[PDB]
Amino acid sequence: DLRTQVLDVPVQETITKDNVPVRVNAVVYFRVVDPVKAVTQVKNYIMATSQISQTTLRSVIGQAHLDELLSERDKLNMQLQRIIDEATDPWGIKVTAVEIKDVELP
Amino acid sequence: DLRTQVLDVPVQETITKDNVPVRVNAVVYFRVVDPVKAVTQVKNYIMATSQISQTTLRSVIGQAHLDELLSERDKLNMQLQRIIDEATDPWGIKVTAVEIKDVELP
Ligand code: NA
Ligand code: NA
Repeated sequence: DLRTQVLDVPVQETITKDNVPVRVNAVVYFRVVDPVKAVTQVKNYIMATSQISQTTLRSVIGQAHLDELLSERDKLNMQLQRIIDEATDPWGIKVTAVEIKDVELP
Repeated sequence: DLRTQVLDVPVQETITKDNVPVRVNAVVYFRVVDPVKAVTQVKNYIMATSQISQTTLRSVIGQAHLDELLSERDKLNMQLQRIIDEATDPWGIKVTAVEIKDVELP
């Protein structure tokens, strides 16, 4: 938990598959595990992790039905965690978990 | 617009009719129109208007399907405006409009 850092993914405004406008944010739980890769492979591993979290969130939710936002939160969180983890690995970072927090309907 | 005061209705956590948890807030647009009633009929006409806005919001949304939150926002706003206006009248206040702002799904 000590080296497990909390990242607040800035809010993402997109539309679901079934044409529903959603404002979504999330917390990323990530650990620095290869210092040499974190410091060599990218300029800034925090904001590198932030950027790809925002791009991924936008896409995963764009690719989602509203009913999945209601019923299948856990499944969506696993998709976010899978993808962001794959992304952060070249930078020596493990993503422990991803949790969608708020979901606003404007 | 000068005497039309903006009131931020504090967030209301409830469930829709079709069993959906919702966090909802709104702006109330209200005008003081009978000063004698505003000052006689109640201790504090702002917080009187706030309280009844929160109670009403909770009920109108409890009495709503999620699909009405998506599709029929305007209709829900008219219900809120009708009811809160009726409520504020004994206190010499006209409610110009009510607009649900944010709708969070926890
Ligand atoms: Na990773
Ligand atoms: Na009124």
